[PDB]
Amino acid sequence: GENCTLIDALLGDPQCDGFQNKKWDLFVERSKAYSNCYPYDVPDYASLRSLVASSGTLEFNNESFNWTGVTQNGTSSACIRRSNNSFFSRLNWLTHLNFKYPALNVTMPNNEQFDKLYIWGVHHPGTDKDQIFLYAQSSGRITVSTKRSQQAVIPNIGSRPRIRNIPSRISIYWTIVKPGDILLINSTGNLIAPRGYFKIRSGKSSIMRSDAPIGK
Amino acid sequence: PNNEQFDKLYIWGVHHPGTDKDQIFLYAQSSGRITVSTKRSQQAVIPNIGSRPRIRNIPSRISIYWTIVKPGDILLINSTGNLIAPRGYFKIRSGKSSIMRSDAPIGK
Amino acid sequence: EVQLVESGAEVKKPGSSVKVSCRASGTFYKYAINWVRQAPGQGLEWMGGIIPFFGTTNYAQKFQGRLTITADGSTNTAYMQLDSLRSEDTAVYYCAGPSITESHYCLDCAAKDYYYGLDVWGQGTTVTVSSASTKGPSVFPLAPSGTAALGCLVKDYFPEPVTVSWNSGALTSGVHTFPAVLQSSGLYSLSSVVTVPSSSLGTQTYICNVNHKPSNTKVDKRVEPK
Amino acid sequence: QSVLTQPPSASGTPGQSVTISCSGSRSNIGGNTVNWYQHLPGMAPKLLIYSSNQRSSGVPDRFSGSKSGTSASLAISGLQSEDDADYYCASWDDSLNGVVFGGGTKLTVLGQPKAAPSVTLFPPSSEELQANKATLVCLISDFYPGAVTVAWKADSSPVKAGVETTTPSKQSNNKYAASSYLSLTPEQWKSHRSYSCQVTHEGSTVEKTVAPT
Ligand SMILES: *[C@@H]1O[C@H](CO)[C@@H](O[C@@H]2O[C@H](CO)[C@@H](O[C@@H]3O[C@H](CO[C@H]4O[C@H](CO)[C@@H](O)[C@H](O)[C@@H]4O)[C@@H](O)[C@H](O[C@H]4O[C@H](CO)[C@@H](O)[C@H](O)[C@@H]4O)[C@@H]3O)[C@H](O)[C@H]2NC(C)=O)[C@H](O)[C@H]1NC(C)=O
Ligand SMILES: *[C@@H]1O[C@H](CO)[C@@H](O[C@@H]2O[C@H](CO)[C@@H](O[C@@H]3O[C@H](CO[C@H]4O[C@H](CO)[C@@H](O)[C@H](O)[C@@H]4O)[C@@H](O)[C@H](O[C@H]4O[C@H](CO)[C@@H](O)[C@H](O)[C@@H]4O)[C@@H]3O)[C@H](O)[C@H]2NC(C)=O)[C@H](O)[C@H]1NC(C)=O
Ligand SMILES: *[C@@H]1O[C@H](CO)[C@@H](O[C@@H]2O[C@H](CO)[C@@H](O)[C@H](O)[C@H]2NC(C)=O)[C@H](O)[C@H]1NC(C)=O
Ligand SMILES: *[C@@H]1O[C@H](CO)[C@@H](O[C@@H]2O[C@H](CO)[C@@H](O)[C@H](O)[C@H]2NC(C)=O)[C@H](O)[C@H]1NC(C)=O
Ligand SMILES: *[C@@H]1O[C@H](CO)[C@@H](O[C@@H]2O[C@H](CO)[C@@H](O)[C@H](O)[C@H]2NC(C)=O)[C@H](O)[C@H]1NC(C)=O
Repeated sequence: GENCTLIDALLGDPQCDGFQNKKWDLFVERSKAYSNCYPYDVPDYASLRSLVASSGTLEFNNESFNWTGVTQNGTSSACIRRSNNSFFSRLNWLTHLNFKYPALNVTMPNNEQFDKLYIWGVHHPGTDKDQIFLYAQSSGRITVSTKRSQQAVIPNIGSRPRIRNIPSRISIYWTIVKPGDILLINSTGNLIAPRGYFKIRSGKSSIMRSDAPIGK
Repeated sequence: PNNEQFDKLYIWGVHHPGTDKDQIFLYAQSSGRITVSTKRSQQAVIPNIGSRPRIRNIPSRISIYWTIVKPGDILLINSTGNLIAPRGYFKIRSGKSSIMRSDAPIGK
Repeated sequence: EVQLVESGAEVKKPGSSVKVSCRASGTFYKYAINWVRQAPGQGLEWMGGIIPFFGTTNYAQKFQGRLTITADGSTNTAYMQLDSLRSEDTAVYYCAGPSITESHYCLDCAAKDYYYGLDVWGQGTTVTVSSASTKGPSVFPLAPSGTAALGCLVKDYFPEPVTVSWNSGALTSGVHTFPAVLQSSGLYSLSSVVTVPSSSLGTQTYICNVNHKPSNTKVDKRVEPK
Repeated sequence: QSVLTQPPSASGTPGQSVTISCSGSRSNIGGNTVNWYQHLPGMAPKLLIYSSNQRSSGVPDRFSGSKSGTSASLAISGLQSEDDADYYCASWDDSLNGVVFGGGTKLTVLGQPKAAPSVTLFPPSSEELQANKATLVCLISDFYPGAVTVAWKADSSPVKAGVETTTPSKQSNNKYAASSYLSLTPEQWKSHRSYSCQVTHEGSTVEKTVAPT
């Protein structure tokens, strides 16, 4: 993993771009690892980390979501890629377009024969000023559902202690969609959109924390 | 700020008054809101106004929360009402200590 | 892609305030709208800019406290207001911005990151700062000195424009009417001269016809040797 | 003093080439991209170069921009008459927190031989003298490039007060024109043997003189 945690390689921190779609039997996390993108947290970080470790793959398939109505690909100076302002490779920061953020109601069927792992997030801006500024309305709201699950999140506007000069935060969530099931995203703001899904496998893979060098 | 070399344990709470009358009354506004954060965590709580079964004649409630702050980290409390504030922190140690439920007398 | 159109030319007395508008043909919200001026005989001068998406304004030190820039997204119009005007504020005022787009727009950056080379320009707004109200011209003959030059001096009028013909338009060859000077008085002056054969000074008649529409004044002056 | 320093002038003949330099400091050119603008009489500026070395849409490759250290350059080859213009560099300045421009370079494309100015000087008219004013009128025509300076003298003594001078303007024949005016009291005008209007163009000075008599 070198400088990257599993979660950071997943999300697509620019310095972890080399990790895209790679597989492992054993992923090794170094104590020296650090994030250098937009500051984030993961509710139940340990479980997501765990399920990915066990799946043993970063294979990602891009999908064409219908984000008509909004501006896609929002970026930040806290997340530099090739010397320019960027964002997580696998995530899509949506903002208003022409001062509207229409309520999004976007669908994505799993018509595959395998499960899809979707990684998405909610942005918690540091001020109301940022709120109006990003989403052109005072309060965003996100509902992510399948036939067999639902995850509803209310953005929390407010300052957090600055991380790499950033007082705002993103909260990360995940959703598995079985074949025959459907991903539904209903949002009115603050959605950090997935660009697709990760494939999820089962097998002998795991993760270990260690600072021992790799030998031939 | 935790500018100490040991961890700090902060204990705090949120007050859930029994009526709107109490709400306006305590905090001078209809809806309080509390966000307590550090560099590595955030805990946001919305007060819930409403009657609970009275306890010792009290229909309102307080919910207790805790937050650990590492050295180099900072406690941040953002609130618009209903905050039951900590007066400080507890030191947190590690060792062989535990707890047991028992009604046995203590002997010399 | 977007086109920029500014409000018409303006004239203000010293100490007063002026506001210039800048209407874009579509959304133009993401990048910095800059304001830049040119005083006569001076170089281009950056006054300031705003990154509308943020409302953030940047101003040149020379104008801080007296320049205010606004962006009203709802009508796609930008504005420049400059208070306590002095003669030094006489200039062509342009608004401008970039046709830049990005696959990915920055949401929390330093102001400098939304400023780019300006390839979209307004047509410019002429602002004149003067204590002069509207005034018709005084016109003086310029007597002739192998050709000779004679003409008419059109002094102390305001505002532009003035027109000049010779012999009611019948005389056109050899005519050179010069651009006006903007004087320290705040009034304009120009001259029109005709170059004629010197041999024909004795018999031929030369009358200049000066028209100043803003003051609704017209002047005819016969121009003879002294 | 502009924050960026540019030479006031540059020149070449058709098909030749020129380079125009632009000098700044760590706070500007050193850490920021450079923009270059062309400015023709009467219209808004046009962007030629951005991001120091990239050409704007539709601009031919004979305009090129560069930057190194704390200085930038605009180079122009294959010179044509229409390249005659003022050229400005610009960049962000990190200390001022704003955009700064150089002073401009007047580039002359000598697609016609350098042409000396025709100067005409008029004394005050009798009507004006009777109205207790006096203006001498110095009219300058047919010069190229489009830059002159004007000095005034009472007899042989330099006169600085009461002078009003236009910017040069393009004539219909593509050489340039300008006018200059001197305000005097009638008392001043009649008291000197003569006055002169002195026009300097590319270092060469010609003058016209008038007398009360
Ligand atoms: C609740 O209360 C908290 C705590 O007080 C507030 O948090 C503050 O937020 C402000 C506003 O952004 C912060 O201001 C910034 O401070 C920076 C300090 O960093 C310096 O020191 C570090 C460590 O050595 C260096 O790494 C760094 O390089 C600096 O030397 C400044 O750098 C910032 O200045 C920049 O921004 C301003 C514009 O805001 C520009 O004018 C400057 O030119 C410069 O570019 C900036 O001033 C501050 O740090 C926070 N305080 C603390 C103690 O954390 C919250 O704002 C408040 N929340 C709400 C909702 O009100
Ligand atoms: C939802 O529904 C619940 C249940 O109906 C409501 O709860 C009631 O709240 C009322 C008002 O606060 C309570 O009324 C009070 O009852 C007291 C009796 O409690 C006795 O408890 C034990 C058991 O017998 C005794 O040993 C003890 O000594 C107590 O006497 C009275 O004593 C109170 O009277 C006092 O206050 C009133 C003013 O309010 C004065 O006028 C009197 O002089 C005196 O000082 C009082 O009558 C009631 O007990 C609650 N009901 C129950 C069954 O618990 C919620 O309020 C409701 N929530 C909402 C939001 O609607
Ligand atoms: C992981 O990131 C660290 C920290 O930025 C890198 O360490 C730097 O390495 C360079 C090259 O040797 C040094 O010049 C710097 O002094 C180091 N920076 C710090 C802060 O220690 C490291 O290169 C990265 N590791 C890998 C393998 O990519
Ligand atoms: C938002 O940004 C993404 C990421 O760059 C864009 O994805 C690119 O799209 C082009 C056109 O299909 C592809 O050729 C690239 O391979 C994609 N890049 C990456 C890194 O995946 C996407 O086009 C942008 N969204 C929209 C609709 O503009
Ligand atoms: C989920 O998306 C739907 C559909 O876009 C949203 O419905 C909109 O609600 C707003 C606010 O009341 C209305 O003004 C719009 O007319 C509705 N849009 C459409 C196209 O019908 C809904 O609000 C969203 N729900 C949540 C919880 O975010």
